[PDB]
Amino acid sequence: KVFERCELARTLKRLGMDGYRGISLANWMCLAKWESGYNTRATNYNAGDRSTDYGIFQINSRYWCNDGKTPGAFNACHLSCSALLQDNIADAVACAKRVVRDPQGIRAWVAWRNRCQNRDVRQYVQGCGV
Repeated sequence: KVFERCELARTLKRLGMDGYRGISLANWMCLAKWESGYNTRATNYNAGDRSTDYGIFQINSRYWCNDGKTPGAFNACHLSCSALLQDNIADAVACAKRVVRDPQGIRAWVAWRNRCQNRDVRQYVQGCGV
């Protein structure tokens, strides 16, 4: 599914993402925007290290989900990477929360540092009623 901006903002809020571990909804929106264009079936194989990024937040298989084909990987979210390719983002949200419980927080995603960190992200949630 390709979410529309405000539709996604409310979906995330409903799933408890607003201010989760101090991360505003606008930040999560900026992440999803740059990671996948709000696309849940988005995928990216990393030929360099044999891992694959999955879903709306482009979560990596080396440490977060199991796809069975990434060498010496871990499954911190205890989910099949397939769960991150669903139209329903509940599982992706649970995993995204798992990611930020670690030291780096929202900084785990380099795209966030590149396109959201120290930026004006107010625009991502404006007019959405969140």
